[PDB]
Amino acid sequence: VLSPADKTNVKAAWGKVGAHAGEYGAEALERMFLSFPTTKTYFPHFDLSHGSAQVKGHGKKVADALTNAVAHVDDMPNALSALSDLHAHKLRVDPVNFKLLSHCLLVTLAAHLPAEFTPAVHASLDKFLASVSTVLTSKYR
Amino acid sequence: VLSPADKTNVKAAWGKVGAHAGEYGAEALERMFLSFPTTKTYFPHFDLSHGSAQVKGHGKKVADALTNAVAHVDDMPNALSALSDLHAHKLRVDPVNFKLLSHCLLVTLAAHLPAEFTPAVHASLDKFLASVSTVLTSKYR
Amino acid sequence: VHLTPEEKSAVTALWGKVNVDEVGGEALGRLLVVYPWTQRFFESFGDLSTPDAVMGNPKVKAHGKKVLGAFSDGLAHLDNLKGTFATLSELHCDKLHVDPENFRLLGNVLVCVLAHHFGKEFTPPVQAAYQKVVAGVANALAHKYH
Amino acid sequence: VHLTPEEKSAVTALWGKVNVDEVGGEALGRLLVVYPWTQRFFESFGDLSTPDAVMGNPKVKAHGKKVLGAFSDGLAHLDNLKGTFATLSELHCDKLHVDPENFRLLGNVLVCVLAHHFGKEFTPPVQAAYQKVVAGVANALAHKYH
Ligand code: HEM
Ligand code: HEM
Ligand code: HEM
Ligand code: HEM
Ligand SMILES: [Xe]
Ligand SMILES: [Xe]
Ligand SMILES: [Xe]
Ligand SMILES: [Xe]
Ligand SMILES: [Xe]
Ligand SMILES: [Xe]
Ligand SMILES: [Xe]
Ligand SMILES: [Xe]
Ligand SMILES: [Xe]
Ligand SMILES: [Xe]
Repeated sequence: VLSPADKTNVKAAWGKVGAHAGEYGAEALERMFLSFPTTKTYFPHFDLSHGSAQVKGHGKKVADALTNAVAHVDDMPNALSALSDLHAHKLRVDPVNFKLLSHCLLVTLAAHLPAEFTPAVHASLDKFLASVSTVLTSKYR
Repeated sequence: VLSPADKTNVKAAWGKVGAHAGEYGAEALERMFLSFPTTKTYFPHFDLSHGSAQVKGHGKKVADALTNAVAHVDDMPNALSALSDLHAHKLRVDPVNFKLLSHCLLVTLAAHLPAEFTPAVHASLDKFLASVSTVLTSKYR
Repeated sequence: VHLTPEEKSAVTALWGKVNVDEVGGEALGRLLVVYPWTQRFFESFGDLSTPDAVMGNPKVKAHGKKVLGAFSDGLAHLDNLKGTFATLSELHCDKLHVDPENFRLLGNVLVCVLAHHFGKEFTPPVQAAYQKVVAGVANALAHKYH
Repeated sequence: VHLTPEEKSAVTALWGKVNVDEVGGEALGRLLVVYPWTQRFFESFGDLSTPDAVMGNPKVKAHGKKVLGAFSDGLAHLDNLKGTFATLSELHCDKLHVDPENFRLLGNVLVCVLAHHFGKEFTPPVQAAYQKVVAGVANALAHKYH
């Protein structure tokens, strides 16, 4: 579960992201593609080159979904309902990849939040991304 | 997560197991120790040889916990609460290991249920064990 | 390498009894039932709407036979799994875009099928041998991914 | 999984800026905070009651120094990680009973620390390089388990 303190920590750190959410989503995706090349199997239809509009666009969508989740942290299943349907019924991304994307989001956050990425905040962020991943895979079977 | 059909399938299969639950529990632990030698790191105080009374005693406990789960399938977090505490707080088994034991429980059931272990029942049992695993790791952080 | 003498002998002895066509169809069908998101690779295979439909699907059965046939061939080359599957590895990466995690899921299911089909003869030691195999084959098939 | 020559150079260049004692102590403290079940090995270390208590604990710090010191020395042997870590692998399995998953968790935490410490210098390709290294070390340390 996300504790009330987790929720405080996430809201604080994500507020800080603010207007960079899109740039940070794209950087996380690139970190994923480069560090974990098997994740590219889900994007064979994409221009994955550095700075591509497709990566930047997908980065923003991912960022905005995360913002939505932070905003409705107390009821992420309802808030992410359409997105959970989409991953479960259409995209069908193997659940293992969520941990890889989550790790890459966390690394992006650490690289951009020197002031805010304390051990406690690190833990909360990790839990939060795990929770989001659970919600997004909840309807797979 | 678990559908009416999943619950029905789980109860039917575990019903057929019956009084052999303990035996199958011990067999599943044995399968785990041999197949995934890293899981033995949790049992340095055990004689893990085939037929070990320690493995049989632990197999019965694991089996009985699963029986309790099955009997409280709509209220599993509370049924398993003391076990969640124990794994989260004291034993501190890395979460990755629950999928290994779940697989070996699945294999044991398969080796013993020629009629019951249909594709559908296999799918429900896998879900059921994943749910138990989730509950048992739910208090880890 | 990774398998012991007792393990290689256990693998070969059990595989003597395996109808590779049947077991292949059963394993592939079960993959698609137990982890239904794996159906994403089989859009053109027809009716996959229920477990009975998946298992009875001739395209599933046909492809299952092909998959396990290649697996079976690899068992003759246990010390060279990477070399043996390199060509199929590149295919799965470059043309089929198959997440290698699927190979691990297929291993799980194959082990469950063998347990279900052979019962008691699928002993904890025989299973441990098969687990080394399926890990080996999945690693070999994933090896040329980039 | 191999490192390219440019990847090796990038890893060496970054590591030359690392304060190993400091990064060690912080990586280990973060492991124990973010994945608190890893505390199971450290009941003799005293106060781990809070995130600040774990980070400030001199026994945690000392152990981080020890672990990252060995890691650091291992970076001179990227071509022979299994050989270089074999005896440590035996010890962690036979005497310490450390589940090798703990190595992968520590690798994750290490990557987060390097990213926090170095900011934008810890670029996507530099991370990719480090992700090969931490994978390699974890594999090397798990290699003699039985
Ligand atoms: C934190 C976890 C994730 C979040 C919040 C997320 C969110 C999203 C969103 C908002 C979209 C666009 C949906 C729309 O257009 O309405 C999407 C699509 C997609 N995602 Fe996920 N996702 C996550 C994990 C993953 C992972 C791990 C992968 C594969 C490694 C993946 C692969 C895809 C693909 C292939 C699409 C379709 C892209 C396109 O064709 O435009 N996702 N995701
Ligand atoms: C299906 C999942 C599991 C269930 C239902 C389960 C259940 C149990 C139960 C009922 C006990 C006995 C508690 C008591 O009454 O004293 C126990 C203890 C224990 N379990 Fe778990 N467990 C599971 C997963 C695991 C895994 C994956 C591991 C490690 C590979 C593990 C390691 C242990 C250990 C080391 C003990 C203490 C054994 C002793 O010292 O007697 N468990 N578990
Ligand atoms: C034991 C592991 C595997 C082996 C040895 C293997 C081998 C093969 C072979 C030999 C073919 C071509 C068959 C032909 O001659 O027509 C093939 C095709 C294919 N495989 Fe794999 N395979 C394995 C696992 C998997 C898994 C787990 C999946 C997806 C869940 C997958 C997805 C596919 C797809 C989509 C094709 C193309 C099928 C089509 O024609 O539409 N494979 N594989
Ligand atoms: C980069 C990966 C790691 C390296 C290079 C490493 C290396 C070392 C070394 C050099 C020692 C001292 C051995 C001796 O006394 O000769 C040691 C001991 C030890 N390590 Fe590891 N280690 C790693 C990861 C871990 C992790 C992740 C854990 C647990 C979460 C762990 C738990 C222990 C414990 C409990 C000891 C005994 C220390 C004592 O008795 O004070 N290690 N390790
Ligand atoms: Xe983000
Ligand atoms: Xe993308
Ligand atoms: Xe976030
Ligand atoms: Xe069960
Ligand atoms: Xe079982
Ligand atoms: Xe046991
Ligand atoms: Xe198959
Ligand atoms: Xe496999
Ligand atoms: Xe690099
Ligand atoms: Xe590591």
